[PDB]
Formats: sequence, structure tokens, C-alpha cells
Amino acid sequence: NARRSINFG
Amino acid sequence: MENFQKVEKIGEYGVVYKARNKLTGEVVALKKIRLDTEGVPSTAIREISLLKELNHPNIVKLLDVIHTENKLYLVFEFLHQDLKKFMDASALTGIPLPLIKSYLFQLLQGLAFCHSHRVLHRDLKPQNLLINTEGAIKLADFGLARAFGVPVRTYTLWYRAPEILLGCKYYSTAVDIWSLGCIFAEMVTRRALFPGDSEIDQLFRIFRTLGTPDEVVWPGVTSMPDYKPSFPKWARQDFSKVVPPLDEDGRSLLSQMLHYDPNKRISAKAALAHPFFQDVTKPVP
Amino acid sequence: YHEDIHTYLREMEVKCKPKVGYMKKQPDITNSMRAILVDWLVEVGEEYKLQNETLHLAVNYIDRFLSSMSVLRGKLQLVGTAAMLLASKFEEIYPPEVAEFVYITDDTYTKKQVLRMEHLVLKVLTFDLAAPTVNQFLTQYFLHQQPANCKVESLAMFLGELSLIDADPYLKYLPSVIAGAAFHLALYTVTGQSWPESLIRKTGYTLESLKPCLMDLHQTYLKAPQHAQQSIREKYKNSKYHGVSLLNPPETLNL
Repeated sequence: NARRSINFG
Repeated sequence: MENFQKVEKIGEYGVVYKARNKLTGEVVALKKIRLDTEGVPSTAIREISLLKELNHPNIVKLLDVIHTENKLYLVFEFLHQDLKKFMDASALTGIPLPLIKSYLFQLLQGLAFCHSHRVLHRDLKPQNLLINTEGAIKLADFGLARAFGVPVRTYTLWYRAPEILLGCKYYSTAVDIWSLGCIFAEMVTRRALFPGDSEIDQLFRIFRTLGTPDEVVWPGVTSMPDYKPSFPKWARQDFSKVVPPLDEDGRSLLSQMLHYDPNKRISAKAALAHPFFQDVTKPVP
Repeated sequence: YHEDIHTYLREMEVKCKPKVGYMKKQPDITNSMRAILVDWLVEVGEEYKLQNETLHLAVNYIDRFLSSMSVLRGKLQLVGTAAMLLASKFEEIYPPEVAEFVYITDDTYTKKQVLRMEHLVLKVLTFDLAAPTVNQFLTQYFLHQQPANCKVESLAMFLGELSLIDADPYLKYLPSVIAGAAFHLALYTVTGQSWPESLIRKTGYTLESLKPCLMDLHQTYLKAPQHAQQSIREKYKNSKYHGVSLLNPPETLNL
């Protein structure tokens, strides 16, 4: 869904 | 904050003070907005964003924004009083007709500058039109203002357009013209044109003054969310009785600004070209 | 006043234009990170029923803030959240609470962190939150089309939103140019009509002036199903947008 912590690394 | 000296409190958005600049020496308004569980208020955000791009003589000028982590300060140019207190003071005797015409011209110029941009005031009332000693009136209180680059969906009551009361879906520039026309009538007659106590009361007062809107005078009234068949079929009152002091040109202009149809309602740019303003001057109040 | 509004928007879009190629100056985040952030912002706007203009404003705020400031990997989502909150406050009738955005970030940042980042973005942007977007110019162009095909408008919105994901090469085109290219692409896709003469007169953009952006947007539209970010394609699959994302892009542009 729209609730997520983006792991950019 | 540290560069200003609060002279007095002129209102209670947050509390607004009258302050003096220690360096430049000019007197300014110091509307202060508290920052705490929602961050910067949306009204303050819109006011600062839209006002800082509106540079017109007939618009309150936001000179500086003292934005800190704990408090937010707005620095406007200081005007002596607004149209509401000036009208209350000028209650025993009417405001002079040249002064009313000049104030309407300046308000329409400010509205036309706003509408040339994408700024919809949406809160045009005499309490939001400050006046300086040099016979100038400016638009103020842009907290409720919205940017209508894309159409603005609908959310005091006396200066609310009939469409907003009749379940309007999208805001239009005609609501500002309606509010300005109500202010014009109030200035002429020293009385609120539609002092409705409630939504339906305000609607009924509007219908009593201007006649119950039919489909010929306004296409689309019947197919509206807030229109009911149980509406009294009032007749349009003659504008001579509504605004006796107004002349033919003023009555025609007021009728055009109070048009039921938002699409057929006059605009600020078109109102500025009305013959009512062919002899407009700049008198002091 | 419509022509005055269009002229003012054309003037303002230059002043609100983000720095071109600011990701080169960013030592920690890359354009892929920005694309992922924009995809997540599309998902968030879908979740909270935010308007497309709110998403465009948030993207513009992020681009300008990252042009002016340097942001690490762990703070890019915080910057995006602050931009979304600011855009919702500026545009929405009832913007979501700060706690809503804190929850939607999967509690990566606290409410205090979100508010501090919002203050930082407001200070950096100097409260210039009225930036023109592709949505506004697209609506102005829609006012100049007849017959008003809803599929044209939906496809133009879809392409304009697609332009938000990729900074390269859509950060070197003005929002008016992107909106014109999207309108022409939609018109040719669903009706086969080209850039209208009325819009040529109104905007001054001939079909040749939009050619670079036209080629870039055609390439994006053709490669949209294969793109790493698919939130916009899913969003525009609904009957609200007439399912324009299911439409086959034209193989060639007869220019």
C-alpha cells in the first residue's frame, strides 16, 4: 500500500 | 520581533498588534501566528504565499515574514481602520457619494488585480477592507484566499453569494463580485443588504430583495443541491427602493454586480469600465 | 481575465522553476531515488484522496528544496512528506493531519521531525507555495478544446503525471511546454488531432517548439509499462480517468 518506509540505500 | 516595538493591540489567525520599526521608524501591523500540533496553519500559509505575489496599491502589502521555530510573525503596512469601523462612525450621516464611488473603484481595482492573478479573496467584508488617512481602501485578510489556477471546490454569511448558499460545487470569481456589491449597497444605505441569521434565512432575504430566481433569469437553479421546490415565489423589488441614494448608473452597476447567474455576473475588470466611474475621484474620508 | 491568468502563470513558472540538473550537486541522492519518492507520493495521494494539483505542487516543492538544499538518503522521504503536507495545506480544503503523514511514512519520522522539516522547507521556499504546475496549464488548454473529450483530458493528466517521475529529461522543460506536449500527445492518441491553432495563438507554442518534449513524452508513454515505477499507471487505470493507462501509445508521431 501507500504506507511504507522507503529504503533508498 | 526584536526589531519591533508593539504600540497597541488592534485585533484578536492570531492576535495582530500595531508596532513601530526601531530602525526605519515606520508603523506596521504585527499579526502574530502561534506555532505549536498541526505546524504552520493552512490559512497563514495561503495568506503568505498569495499576498507576497500581490503587489497592488489597493491591496494590503505584506512587507516581511518573521518566521521562526516557535512563532510566526506577519508584517503588513499599517492602515488607520477598516471599512466596518469607518461605516459605524459614519452612521449618523451617510458616507459621501464621491467617497463611496472612490472606495468602490479602489476595491474593484484590487479585485481585478487579484483575479488577473489566480487569487480568490472569498472573504470580502467591510471588516477586511482597511482604510488609510489619505482616502485609500485596500483588500486585507487573505487567510481565506485560495489559488484557483485549477478550479476551487467549495467548502461571513451576509456577503455570501447565492450560488454558495445553493450548493455550489466550485468557487468562482463571481462570489467576490457579489460580496463587493453587498459592501457597495451597505455603504450606500448604511445597512447590511442581506443580514441573514442562518443559511436559509440569508437565502430568503436575498430572494425577497432580488426576487426568487427562475430558470430564465438563471439557468440551472432547479438542478442544484440546496434548491427546494418549497421556495416562496417572491417578486424582484425595484432597485429604487433598495438603494434610494444611488443614481441610475450606480443602480445599474449594483444590479449587474448582484446578478444571480455567476456566469452573467459582471467582473471586476468589466465593472471598472462602468459609466458609474466616469467621474471617480480620490477624496479623503 | 483568463488570458491574464495564463500570462501570469507563464511568468510565474520561470520564477518557480527548479534548478536544472541539481541532482548532480546532490552527493547522496540520485534521480532513481527521486523517482521512487514521486511514486510513493502518487500512492500517498491516492490513499488520502488528494488532488493531482497537490501532487504536482509537492513534486515542485521537492525539486526546489533539493535544488537549494542537500539531503541524505534517510531524509528524502521526510522532505517528500513535508512537501506533501505543505501542498495539501495550500491546496486541499481539509488537508490531512500531521499524524496522518507520520503514519503514512510507516513511522520513519516523528511528528516533531515532520514539523521541523516542514519549517525548513517553508524557510527554503520562502513561502513561495503558489508554483504553477502542469495541471493548471493543462486545464487552461482544456478550456480551449472543442469538443471537450474527457479521454483527451484524462490522457493529458496521465502524461503530465508521468512527467513528474523522471527528472531527466522533464526538469529542463517548463510546465507550460510539458502540458502542451501532453495535450498534443493525448489528442493524437485518442482522436488523431494535432496541436490546436487556438492554443498556438494563446501560448505561442507551435508544434515545432514542443518537438523535444514531444519526443521525450512519447518515449516515456511507449516505455510506461516497462518503467520501474507503476503507481501512476495503476492510478489512471480506473474508470474515473477512463482507463487511459490501458490505451496503446501511437507507434510513431507524424511530425
